[PDB]
Amino acid sequence: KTFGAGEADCGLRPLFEKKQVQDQTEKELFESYIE
Amino acid sequence: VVYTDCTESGQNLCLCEGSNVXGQGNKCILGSDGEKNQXVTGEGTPKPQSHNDGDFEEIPEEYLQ
Amino acid sequence: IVEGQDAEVGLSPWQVMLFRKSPQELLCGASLISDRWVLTAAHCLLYPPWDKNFTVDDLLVRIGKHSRTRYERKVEKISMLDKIYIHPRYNWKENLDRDIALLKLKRPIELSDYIHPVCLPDKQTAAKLLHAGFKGRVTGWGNRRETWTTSVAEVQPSVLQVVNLPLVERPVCKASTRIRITDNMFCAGYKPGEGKRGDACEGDSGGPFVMKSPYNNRWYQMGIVSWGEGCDRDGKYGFYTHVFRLKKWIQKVIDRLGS
Ligand SMILES: *[C@@H]1O[C@H](CO)[C@@H](O)[C@H](O)[C@H]1NC(C)=O
Ligand code: NA
Repeated sequence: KTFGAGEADCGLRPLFEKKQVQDQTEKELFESYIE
Repeated sequence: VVYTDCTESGQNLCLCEGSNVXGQGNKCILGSDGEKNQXVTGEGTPKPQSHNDGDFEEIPEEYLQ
Repeated sequence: IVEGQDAEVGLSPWQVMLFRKSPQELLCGASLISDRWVLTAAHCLLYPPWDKNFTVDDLLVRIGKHSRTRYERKVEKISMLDKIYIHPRYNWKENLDRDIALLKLKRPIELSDYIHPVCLPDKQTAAKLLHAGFKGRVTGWGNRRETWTTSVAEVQPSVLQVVNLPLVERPVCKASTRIRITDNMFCAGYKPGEGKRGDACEGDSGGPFVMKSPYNNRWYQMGIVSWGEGCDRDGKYGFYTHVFRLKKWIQKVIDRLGS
């Protein structure tokens, strides 16, 4: 293990996704994908 | 790096003509009053970096010595 | 970050500040990709025009930081560096082809509410997410404006800034500048009279451009803040290292026996 821990749980924020809470502006990002 | 405006003649790696970097084998002749700037072939000095200068609170001495 | 907002606490837990030891100052942004590895731009470490060539003794990284200047004791981790790795084909002539570097932390860190790795994209991720008009997100402690009246101090933020910016079409990127753009770069930002603004600026470079996947709810670093002609100028765009295109080199370095 030269990479270390963190790959399996990457990209998931403890204060957001882990708590099923959205940050104040992520909605904007998704709107950009949709319309 | 952000290329910003050349601030004296002879500089390169800065914005010389409009919003265009004046690159390595070139140098920037600064227009004064009513003159355009010109990026010309020649040896230039990179515009010095602006120090990202602050008032940092001191961290433990252990992270230096 | 020009035209951004104060980031919420814990918004970008992969955010890393690269710091010079003596004088103490912010050098660049960087990102955390594991308990042990930090990604940044090559030019943050090696840049001959500024006589810049850092060794591991010159630098610290700071993680889980929200404030720019405070020392946040119960919250931030300061780490030394074991090794610097600069992409071997990094071409600091012609604006920074392959502007990518890996820093190996002297010690593995604990994760926390404020410290957590970002995902690196794979093929599917790149194919799904990299489309003109799709918005990503840039974060950093750099200048809030390209220029100032009195002092740089006046454009410096108290807290980490964030801005959301759209990927721009390659032809539009190429048309916006006379610098040769390679496949190792992409540009992002609003077109004039899109009626929104924003950009990376001085002190943000080496920092991450991330996108959230709708498919798995995970954040991915598609970019590294690499270069710009000014900040937030009309008809100009931020340029970013294409992380996915350089992933093979990332894998090589990390999978190597030694580290
Ligand atoms: C960069 O770093 C090493 C010293 O750490 C040195 O041997 C090398 O020549 C330096 N200069 C450049 C321009 O790479
Ligand atoms: Na712009």
